[PDB]
Amino acid sequence: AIGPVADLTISNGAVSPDGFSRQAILVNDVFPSPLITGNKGDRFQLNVIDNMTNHTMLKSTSIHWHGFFQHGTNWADGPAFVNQCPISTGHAFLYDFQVPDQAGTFWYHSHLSTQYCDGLRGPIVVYDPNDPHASLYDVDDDSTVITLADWYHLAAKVGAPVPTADATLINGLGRSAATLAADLAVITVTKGKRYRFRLVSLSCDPNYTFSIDGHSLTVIEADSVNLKPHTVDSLQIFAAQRYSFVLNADQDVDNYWIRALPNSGTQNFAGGTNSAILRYDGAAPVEPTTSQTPSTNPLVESALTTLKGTAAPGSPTPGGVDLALNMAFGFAGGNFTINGASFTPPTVPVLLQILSGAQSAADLLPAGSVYSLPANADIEISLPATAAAPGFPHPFHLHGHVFAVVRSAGSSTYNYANPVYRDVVSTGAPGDNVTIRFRTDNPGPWFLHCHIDFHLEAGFAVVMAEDIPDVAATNPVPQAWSDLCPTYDALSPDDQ
Ligand SMILES: *[C@@H]1O[C@H](CO)[C@@H](O[C@@H]2O[C@H](CO)[C@@H](O)[C@H](O)[C@H]2NC(C)=O)[C@H](O)[C@H]1NC(C)=O
Ligand SMILES: *[C@@H]1O[C@H](CO)[C@@H](O[C@@H]2O[C@H](CO)[C@@H](O)[C@H](O)[C@H]2NC(C)=O)[C@H](O)[C@H]1NC(C)=O
Ligand SMILES: [Cu+2]
Ligand SMILES: [Cu+2]
Ligand SMILES: [Cu+2]
Repeated sequence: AIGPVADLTISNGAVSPDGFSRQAILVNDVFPSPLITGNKGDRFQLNVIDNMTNHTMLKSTSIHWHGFFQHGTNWADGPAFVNQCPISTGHAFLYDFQVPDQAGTFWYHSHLSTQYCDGLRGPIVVYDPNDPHASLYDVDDDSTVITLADWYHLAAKVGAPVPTADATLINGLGRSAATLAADLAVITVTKGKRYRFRLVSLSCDPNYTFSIDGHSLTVIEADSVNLKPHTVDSLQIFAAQRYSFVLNADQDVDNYWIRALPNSGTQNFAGGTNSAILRYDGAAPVEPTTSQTPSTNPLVESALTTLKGTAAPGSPTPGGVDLALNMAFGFAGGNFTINGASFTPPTVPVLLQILSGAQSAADLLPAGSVYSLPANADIEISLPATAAAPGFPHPFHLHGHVFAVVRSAGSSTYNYANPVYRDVVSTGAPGDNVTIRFRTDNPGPWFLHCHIDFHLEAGFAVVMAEDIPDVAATNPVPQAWSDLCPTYDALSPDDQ
């Protein structure tokens, strides 16, 4: 409803999305953060004006535009100390990038520490005027964006270091155990109409098993990739994932429960917790009294495929790529590790490091956390789950790319012929060996890490330094970008 050219003023204030008041982060003075939209191929110019004054939730900030490849604008990608130094309070910074060849549902959020959990996170839709699925629905607008999110009554830096959510928010609203009368989100449909709902997890941690009483969901997009349509009666959505699904509002006029059950915290719907309302025009303005029927047709990610049936890059056999990497997870010192190394943010961001003359992964800080990738190649990366990295299933996100999921969680099989592609994947439960493949078509340092934010805070990340020799030439930085670091580094710690 704003964008692709817009100011995003970031500030602190009180919010009560579950009827409990707490300080948090506002964007353009509202919580939850407003929807940004654009069309396929647009240039987004988002001027992030940082007016935050609360050091507990961090005064500085950095925004990631989740899903966008940022080709040639890797400086705009957002992650703090990888792609930029944070914007300092009292200053503003323009993200100016383009979205050639991508359309679908995205989102943005702070990518500094666990700040996004404090409320800096909103959806983004990039519409396709020739969407290949346009004929499947009648309505696709601001009122068909559905966000899911976890909500804590204690700030990120105030509660336990891996806290339990007090409430699931759906479109920024929901109930906790002690605010059972708090207002529910209502999503309205007219009988006979077909809806493209764009579901996006802004979660900092839980995954949600999502369903809508008495309705089927035809899933047609996953993480901004067009799918063959695939009807399900429920879907599990991990932190940072998006699905578009067509809902045919063909049921009787009534209220139906929308259900979003987290894998942790409160795991029932007593008193309308974990819920929002799907209201048909004409139905009473009251809660649903509908009942969950067992899901007998849940989304299975190995059954999803791309609209085009695109093969995985490389050749259809394990290790059939230019470079194959294995990410061995562990945990010690109260830090997550990958291949023995815990990510600590470097003081010089990784992008600046390459621009300043780093030539190799070995040069790049932090040591042991950065992988050099060859240019113009196929890569395979295995992310095998283990009990040594507690809080599994961990959802891993690759910045700057879409990837083929050759092997999904809960499956034993490898599909190279027509696997789903997406950009956030569950790495599943011990015994799984989630395996992804992508092409190195995008020079620059790209974060690969766990989208449980409390985990990335605890080191659960690596940097893919893609095509180092071409990073500087492919990503010319604007002067405002070059100015972020000296300004940041001048801050006293209490102002960070
Ligand atoms: C800055 O943000 C923090 C975190 O939101 C606020 O922390 C609160 O602190 C009070 C009193 O110490 C506690 O009773 C609350 O439980 C905290 N809230 C949260 C969400 O954890 C702090 O109040 C904020 N500062 C200002 C000046 O508003
Ligand atoms: C998960 O998959 C990866 C990728 O196939 C496995 O690592 C390979 O293991 C084979 C057989 O031992 C070796 O030849 C290679 O050295 C490994 N490839 C790479 C890129 O390291 C990994 O061992 C699997 N893990 C589990 C637990 O099944
Ligand atoms: Cu993200
Ligand atoms: Cu994790
Ligand atoms: Cu990230």
